[PDB]
Amino acid sequence: TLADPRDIILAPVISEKSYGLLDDNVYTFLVRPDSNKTQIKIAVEKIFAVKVASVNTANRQGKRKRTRTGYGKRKSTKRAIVTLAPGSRPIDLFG
Amino acid sequence: AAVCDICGKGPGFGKSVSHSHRRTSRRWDPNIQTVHAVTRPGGNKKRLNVCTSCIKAGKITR
Amino acid sequence: VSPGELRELTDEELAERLRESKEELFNLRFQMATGQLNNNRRLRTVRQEIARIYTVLRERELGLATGP
Amino acid sequence: EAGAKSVRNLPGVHILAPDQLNTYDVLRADDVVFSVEALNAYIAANT
RNA sequence: GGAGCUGUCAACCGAGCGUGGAUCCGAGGAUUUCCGAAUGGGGAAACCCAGCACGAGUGAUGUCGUGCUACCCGCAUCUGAAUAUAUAGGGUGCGGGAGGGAACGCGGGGAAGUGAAACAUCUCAGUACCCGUAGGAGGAGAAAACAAUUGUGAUUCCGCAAGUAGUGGCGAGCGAACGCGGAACAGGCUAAACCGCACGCAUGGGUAACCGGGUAGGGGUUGUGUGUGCGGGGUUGUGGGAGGAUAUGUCUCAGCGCUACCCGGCUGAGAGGCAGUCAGAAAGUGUCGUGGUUAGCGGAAGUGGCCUGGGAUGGUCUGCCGUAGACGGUGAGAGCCCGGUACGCGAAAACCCGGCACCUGCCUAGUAUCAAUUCCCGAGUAGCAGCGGGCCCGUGGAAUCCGCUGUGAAUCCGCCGGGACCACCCGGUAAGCCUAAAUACUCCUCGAUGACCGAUAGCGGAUUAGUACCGUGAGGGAAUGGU
Ligand SMILES: [Mg+2]
Ligand SMILES: [Mg+2]
Ligand SMILES: [Mg+2]
Ligand SMILES: [Mg+2]
Ligand SMILES: [Mg+2]
Ligand SMILES: [Mg+2]
Ligand SMILES: [Mg+2]
Ligand SMILES: [Mg+2]
Ligand SMILES: [Mg+2]
Ligand SMILES: [Mg+2]
Ligand SMILES: [Mg+2]
Ligand SMILES: [Mg+2]
Ligand SMILES: [Mg+2]
Ligand SMILES: [Mg+2]
Ligand SMILES: [Mg+2]
Ligand SMILES: [Mg+2]
Ligand SMILES: [Mg+2]
Ligand SMILES: [Mg+2]
Ligand SMILES: [Mg+2]
Ligand SMILES: [Mg+2]
Ligand SMILES: [Mg+2]
Ligand SMILES: [Mg+2]
Ligand SMILES: [Mg+2]
Ligand SMILES: [Mg+2]
Ligand SMILES: [Mg+2]
Ligand SMILES: [Mg+2]
Ligand SMILES: [Mg+2]
Ligand SMILES: [Mg+2]
Ligand SMILES: [Mg+2]
Ligand SMILES: [Mg+2]
Ligand SMILES: [Mg+2]
Ligand SMILES: [Mg+2]
Ligand SMILES: [Mg+2]
Ligand SMILES: [Mg+2]
Ligand SMILES: [Mg+2]
Ligand SMILES: [Zn+2]
Repeated sequence: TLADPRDIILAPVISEKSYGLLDDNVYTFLVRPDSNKTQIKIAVEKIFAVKVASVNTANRQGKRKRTRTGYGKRKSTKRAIVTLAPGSRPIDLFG
Repeated sequence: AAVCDICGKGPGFGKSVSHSHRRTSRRWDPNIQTVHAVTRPGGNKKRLNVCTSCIKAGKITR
Repeated sequence: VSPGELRELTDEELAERLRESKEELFNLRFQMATGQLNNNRRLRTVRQEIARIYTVLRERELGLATGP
Repeated sequence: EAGAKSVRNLPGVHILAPDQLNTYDVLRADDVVFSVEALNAYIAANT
């Protein structure tokens, strides 16, 4: 029944906007959509052993796609954009 | 009122018959009289709605 | 991981087999996003063994088949 | 019930009781076979 | 259970698992975000913000995980405002309720269109609708019963009596009961007189009682009357019961009613008999079933020849089974190719039904005859009257039954009914409660059936179906199957 900071952070965003933020040591994670910025900041400072300056989050509605059996709405996500401290260790996200 | 607070006696409904025998609805409400009843002698009073058939018996005191 | 070999673990080795198996799922969720995971049946396997560990820890505080 | 089970699935053989004789089943059949226990129990009921 | 599998529209793939028993079928358990009676406070349902306690985390605020906290009713305790006795209200801990469901049940409210060739009485109809509230059924029910000079003996339900008797602007229409034939059968507890014990109120001090009765004394005030409770006693219609009187009678031991004795009663244990999940009191732990349900498995007999044909299940000659010729599938009409059918086998565990114990409870003192003076037999009830409802009966000569208002009895030499009412005779004992079976219903679960439908038919719905679409909303609501 005990918790884990790895239950909040799901996956990284892989896109040509988020590769443009890796150069400035700024990382983009998909978080669980009922989590605030302080859970995300405690978790990244405990999973990757780094110091985090700020966390910026953005809800996003799901797309709605035409299908012959009707309309269907996709899942709604929450990005969280993490900016590290000025001069800390980079996060190896394995690619 | 029309409902006694001790015996639960409420109104009965019936009809009201004219001379041309035309029938309309009305209510036989009971003779509800208010009382300020006590439980023990010298105690505080309490407003109750009781009927006259339960004041004629010994269902309440004053 | 068989259920028969999770029952000899005492009381806090399961709490640190649970902890090093949620890291195993966490590293497998990053490899699916980056497209560097060939065996994709391993996500289903690690989720079952996390689920199998919570069952053993819950039986021991409900009075069903206790023992280190 | 030893002989009742013996002729159930023969095509054309219809089985009934002595107190269940009726006109539609006699006339459908070319041949009527009474058991000797059943023919006496039909005659002794109608005298 | 036994070799394949990773559900489906719906494929194409990717990566894996399985004789060390997977997928699949059944039973029990764990997990069970958020909304919803929604219940920590709020809200535009699926969102927003907390308090308190214990843990996790930080340099510390931040943050996190698991619990608990609405309101009302009931019981048990603590406190007792104005205000003194006290109550209203407050604190604390236990239990319970709320909402939903297709029909069926009972109590209550209660239309109109229509019919009357108009319409108001009447009808439609106590129907639609509405409110309260159940249960697996419910309601009813153990004679204030009918009947008519012999009798039947709780209730409910079906068939008759009968579209009869009657009742109706005697119009349209409405419509019993007595009794006979059946389905199913069952009867039980309390209130009162009186007797013990406990608490409160009033009266009395040698006036007097009482100390189980009689027999001697002793004690020297705990009696006498009454109120509220708990046991005993009591349950009836041929009237019964309490209270008398006379004979008759008590399973053992201990204790108890000032002492002794004769006798008797009360309490506790033991012994013996009975009853039990029930209407007649109620829970639970074991153990055992030829038992039942929720998976299943076994199961006889043709690779037969030739003709036709893409294909034999067809035709035509032959070989067998049948407790199996039900149905369906298979490249066309199959008992013999398959899944199965007839007929038998199968249940760790859970649940249901029943048996035996364990356990729980009741009974072990009355019975019989005589006497007929007293006491009791369910109260603001019955009855009477005023106004209404319903009975075949529409206020009529109107009994029986029910509601509100007013007046208001009697306890057996009583009271009520037998269609105004009175007398006589017959019948029954109201104003307390509980009661199985026959009867009503199918949202849902298995198993069969059809001179039922076969895509404009059958449900609206074989197909994104209460979907698309239409409407602010309540609501309305489709079309589309075949290589
Ligand atoms: Mg969890
Ligand atoms: Mg910023
Ligand atoms: Mg923002
Ligand atoms: Mg598009
Ligand atoms: Mg009121
Ligand atoms: Mg009425
Ligand atoms: Mg009318
Ligand atoms: Mg009155
Ligand atoms: Mg399973
Ligand atoms: Mg299950
Ligand atoms: Mg809430
Ligand atoms: Mg609210
Ligand atoms: Mg006071
Ligand atoms: Mg309810
Ligand atoms: Mg009318
Ligand atoms: Mg009209
Ligand atoms: Mg008319
Ligand atoms: Mg007309
Ligand atoms: Mg009943
Ligand atoms: Mg009869
Ligand atoms: Mg008594
Ligand atoms: Mg088989
Ligand atoms: Mg076979
Ligand atoms: Mg065929
Ligand atoms: Mg066939
Ligand atoms: Mg009337
Ligand atoms: Mg008469
Ligand atoms: Mg009486
Ligand atoms: Mg009685
Ligand atoms: Mg009853
Ligand atoms: Mg019944
Ligand atoms: Mg069916
Ligand atoms: Mg259709
Ligand atoms: Mg057609
Ligand atoms: Mg709309
Ligand atoms: Zn009253």
